[PDB]
Amino acid sequence: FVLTPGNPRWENTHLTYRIENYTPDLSREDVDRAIEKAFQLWSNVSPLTFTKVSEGQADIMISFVRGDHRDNSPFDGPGGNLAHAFQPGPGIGGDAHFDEDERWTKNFRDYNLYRVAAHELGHSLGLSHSTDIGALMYPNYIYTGDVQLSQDDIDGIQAIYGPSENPVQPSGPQTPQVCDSKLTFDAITTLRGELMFFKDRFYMRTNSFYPEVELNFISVFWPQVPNGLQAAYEIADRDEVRFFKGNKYWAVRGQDVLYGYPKDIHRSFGFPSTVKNIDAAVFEEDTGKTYFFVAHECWRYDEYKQSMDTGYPKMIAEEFPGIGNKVDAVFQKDGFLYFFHGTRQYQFDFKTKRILTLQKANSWFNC
Amino acid sequence: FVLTPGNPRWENTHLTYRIENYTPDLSREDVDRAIEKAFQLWSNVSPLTFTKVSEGQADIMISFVRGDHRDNSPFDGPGGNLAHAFQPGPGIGGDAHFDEDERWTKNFRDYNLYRVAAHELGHSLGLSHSTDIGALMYPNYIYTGDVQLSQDDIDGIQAIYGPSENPVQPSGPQTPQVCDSKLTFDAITTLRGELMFFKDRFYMRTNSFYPEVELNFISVFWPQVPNGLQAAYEIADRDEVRFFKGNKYWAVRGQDVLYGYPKDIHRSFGFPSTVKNIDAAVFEEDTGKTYFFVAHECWRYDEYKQSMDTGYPKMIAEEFPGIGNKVDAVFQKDGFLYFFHGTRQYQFDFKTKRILTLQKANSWFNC
Ligand SMILES: CNC(=O)[C@H](Cc1ccc(OC)cc1)NC(=O)[C@@H](CC(=O)NO)CC(C)C
Ligand SMILES: CNC(=O)[C@H](Cc1ccc(OC)cc1)NC(=O)[C@@H](CC(=O)NO)CC(C)C
Ligand SMILES: [Ca+2]
Ligand SMILES: [Ca+2]
Ligand SMILES: [Ca+2]
Ligand SMILES: [Ca+2]
Ligand SMILES: [Ca+2]
Ligand SMILES: [Ca+2]
Ligand SMILES: [Ca+2]
Ligand SMILES: [Ca+2]
Ligand SMILES: [Zn+2]
Ligand SMILES: [Zn+2]
Ligand SMILES: [Zn+2]
Ligand SMILES: [Zn+2]
Repeated sequence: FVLTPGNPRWENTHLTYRIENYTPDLSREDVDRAIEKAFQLWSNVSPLTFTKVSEGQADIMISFVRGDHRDNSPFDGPGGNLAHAFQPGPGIGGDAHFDEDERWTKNFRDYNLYRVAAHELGHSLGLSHSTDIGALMYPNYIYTGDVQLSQDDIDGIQAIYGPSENPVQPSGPQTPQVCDSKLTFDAITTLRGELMFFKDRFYMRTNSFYPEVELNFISVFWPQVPNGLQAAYEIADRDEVRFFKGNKYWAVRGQDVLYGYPKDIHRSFGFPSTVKNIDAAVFEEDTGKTYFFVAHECWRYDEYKQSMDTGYPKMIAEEFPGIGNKVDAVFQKDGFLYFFHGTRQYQFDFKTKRILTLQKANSWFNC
Repeated sequence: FVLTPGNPRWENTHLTYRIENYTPDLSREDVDRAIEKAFQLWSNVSPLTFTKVSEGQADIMISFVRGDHRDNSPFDGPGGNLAHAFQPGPGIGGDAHFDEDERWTKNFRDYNLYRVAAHELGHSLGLSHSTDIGALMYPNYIYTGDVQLSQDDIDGIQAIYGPSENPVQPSGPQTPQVCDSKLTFDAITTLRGELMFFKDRFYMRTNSFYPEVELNFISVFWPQVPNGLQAAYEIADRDEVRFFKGNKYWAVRGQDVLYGYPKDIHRSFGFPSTVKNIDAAVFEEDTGKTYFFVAHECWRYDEYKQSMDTGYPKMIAEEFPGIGNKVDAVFQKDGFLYFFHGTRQYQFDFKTKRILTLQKANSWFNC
């Protein structure tokens, strides 16, 4: 997070605000909620309260404009520059203007008003752009399926107005820290010569030649793929990748999900009803079998046929010796299998059934 | 169109080019075609030829970069700034760099490489930003479902290199000219207190308080709605709008198309097989009937039931006296019906069945 230079903050924490004019793109009530919801998220985590008015001045005047509207910052027409706001102060301070040449929407479609309103307000309250890719106060429009504050937006505003507003103190999603040594993973698949590490809403891409990891949203990379992946594996020859969440899985062939693919793990793979979700999975390309890890059970699956090999709910402890009782994520690189659990990973030699080395979870991260 | 100051143009019309490096987002061949297709569209309409190479320099070096890459224009990470290029000249002249922090896609999804490559190249060849909303050389990313050159991009490049490359001289879509007095319409529906005029890929919005018309893409406004609409009408009480193309129609309730709606005019409305498409349509809210215009036949349709009123393929000439043999577009405002045909429109009094005044098609356009 970054606080605006000179530290402009509203001297009282309760403010008025007023929607001077409405966009013909949305009904009045729809424009009425994009705004209060935008205001709402800054309240939930600090002591700011807000009263909407319909006459006279208010601290935060909100207008839909376009082109030159006389404030030494004219808009640019359709796209590009969407909106802007002014830091705490009298007159124009706190004011937010949105570009009417934009199609203001109520869904994922280009230029969700709610998404833009939450950005501009953090300004109106004293905040500047965050370098955090997941923060709503990042500088560019990236819509992700909802509009929620990450931990960064929260620390920025509480750094000006202190905490509160849900005295069961609020927590917001923290964007993954690549070199933070307490970092653990949800899933990991090797993917066409690179490694795709998954965590919450984020993917950490690396390996093939990267001067550092690339952090960004799962949803900016792929269409259907959920957040909170549980396992993700790859089948190279079928130029294919699979993702798992709860009892469902999506298969993807380069850039998009295969025909009618969010499907069932129980129907497609043959799992007991007790199997409410999986923990990791790896296509062992030598033997042509995928291993699914469920708590402390390793299932082997004849990929080429769907033949769950003879019974197979086995003890990981007897199958893959020395790694433990559970797995976080696993992949196969250079022939080895990299088994993850917490912050430690084990280099396993599948052929001699013995751990060769123990390394950190972050070793591939150029840290 | 706008030509770059100092008029930088490549002194020979055949150029080499080379893709120094490829994006892991797309296979090599997919990155190979976004580029040649991008180059291709500038060829089709001028005398420029291009040879792709794989070693040594070339006039147009193309690289995927990110951040500071040392040219006094560093990228900004994910979103915002997507790419940039340099005018005709030695060394860096003609060179195009694309931001790798962008998810490079092969479809409508955010940041289609083909769409961006066509923009940057017009630069490499000597062009600057057009104020034409429909031009690929407009300054902001607006993807519309394809990547085609409008008439503006064409006139700009032929203004530097003269015509040719399909000696059946190419033509490209001209963006509607609001006040050009030779302008005619495809369809027109009044829409919640404003008027939506349709033409090709574009909508011209006006009326309720507008200090001029708003020109932009049909596809930036609505999801499913085709280009080349034939008729569009509204049913206010059902807060609903309908669009027509060939033998199909979409119904829309505020911002998106109703459930499973691209449907059949013959199935839904009861039209003879001879009815391959319609010309205009208007919900006459007084009588509760919609009139469909087909060549020189007016059909009346009991909207509240789907009862095509008794036979009804009638003579427009006897139904709506004095307007003619065909209609371009029609709507109902202030009780009157505004009948369009070419560049002239007729104010009709539905109750006295007589034209009150004749005006231009552009009269509502603040021209
Ligand atoms: C898809 N478009 C974008 O992502 C543009 C990129 C851009 C930024 C600035 C600009 O001219 C200064 C031109 C283009 N970003 C914006 O509109 C941001 C403007 C801003 O920071 N408001 O406080 C608002 C977003 C973050 C909600
Ligand atoms: C969704 N994003 C956008 O529309 C941004 C908006 C923007 C522009 C400039 C900028 O910093 C200068 C920051 C943001 N446009 C761009 O990337 C254009 C850059 C350009 O003109 N290349 O020749 C390329 C498009 C037209 C294909
Ligand atoms: Ca103010
Ligand atoms: Ca804009
Ligand atoms: Ca608008
Ligand atoms: Ca897991
Ligand atoms: Ca060059
Ligand atoms: Ca960028
Ligand atoms: Ca990329
Ligand atoms: Ca028509
Ligand atoms: Zn402004
Ligand atoms: Zn901003
Ligand atoms: Zn550059
Ligand atoms: Zn440009």
